[PDB]
Amino acid sequence: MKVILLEPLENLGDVGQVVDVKPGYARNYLLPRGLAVLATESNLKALEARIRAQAKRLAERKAEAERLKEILENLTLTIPVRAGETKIYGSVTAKDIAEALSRQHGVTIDPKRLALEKPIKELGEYVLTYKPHPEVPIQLKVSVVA
RNA sequence: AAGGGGACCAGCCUAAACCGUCCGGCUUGUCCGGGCGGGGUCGUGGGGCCCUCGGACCGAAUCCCCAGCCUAGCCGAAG
Ligand SMILES: [Mg+2]
Ligand SMILES: [Mg+2]
Ligand SMILES: [Mg+2]
Ligand SMILES: [Mg+2]
Ligand SMILES: [Mg+2]
Ligand SMILES: [Mg+2]
Ligand SMILES: [Mg+2]
Ligand SMILES: [Mg+2]
Ligand SMILES: [Mg+2]
Repeated sequence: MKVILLEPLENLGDVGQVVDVKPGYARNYLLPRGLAVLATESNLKALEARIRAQAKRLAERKAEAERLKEILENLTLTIPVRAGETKIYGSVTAKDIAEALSRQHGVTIDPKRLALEKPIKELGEYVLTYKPHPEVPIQLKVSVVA
C-alpha cells in the first residue's frame, strides 16, 4: 500500500516520499501514529507541498532538541527508590523517569522517545539516549539511590 | 428456448462531469469532506464544457369535479 511519509524514517524513505509497505505495517503501526498518510488521489492532490509544511515542523522540533540538549544535558537525574541496598523492590520506568525529570528539573520529556529496552531493577548510575529527533541524540545520565 | 397465434399495453427517476450555497477540517485554499439546489440519464453512443446557427406543441402513474356503480326500496296486466 502506498503512503506519504509525514515524518522522516530510517531505512524506509524521506518525508513526502511515496513508499510501498505491507498493509499490516501501514494500518496498525504507521497511520495510527501519524507517521504516514494514505496515498489516495485526494491526498496526492492535497499534497500542496505538504513536505514544506512538514519540513517546517521537523525543523521546529529540531530547535528544541538542540535547545533541550543544554538544560537537559547539564544535569544528573537522581531518583530515590526503595531497595534492599542492592535491588530495587519495584522498578523505574520511562514514565517514572520522565516524572522525576519533570519534578526535579522542570523539563518535560516524552517517555516514549527514551531508549530503554527493559526497566531498571538494580541500583546504580545509568546512561541512555533521549532521541526526540533523528540525528540529534541527547545522552542523559540517570542515578537511582536508596 | 427461440419463433408463430392471442390477452394487455407505458415508460420513468437517479449517480458521475460541471455550477451554486451552507457547515466541518487544518496540510488555511483554484484545498479536502458532508448536506441541499441546479445541471444530467443514453447505444444510430450519450452527457459536461467552449464556439456558431438556433430557440408554441406533447402531457401524466399526481390532484380536482362529474357520469356510472355499491350499501335500504317502489310501481307493476288480466276470472
Ligand atoms: Mg407470445
Ligand atoms: Mg439532483
Ligand atoms: Mg456513480
Ligand atoms: Mg457541496
Ligand atoms: Mg444534485
Ligand atoms: Mg459522445
Ligand atoms: Mg305485479
Ligand atoms: Mg306490485
Ligand atoms: Mg298481480
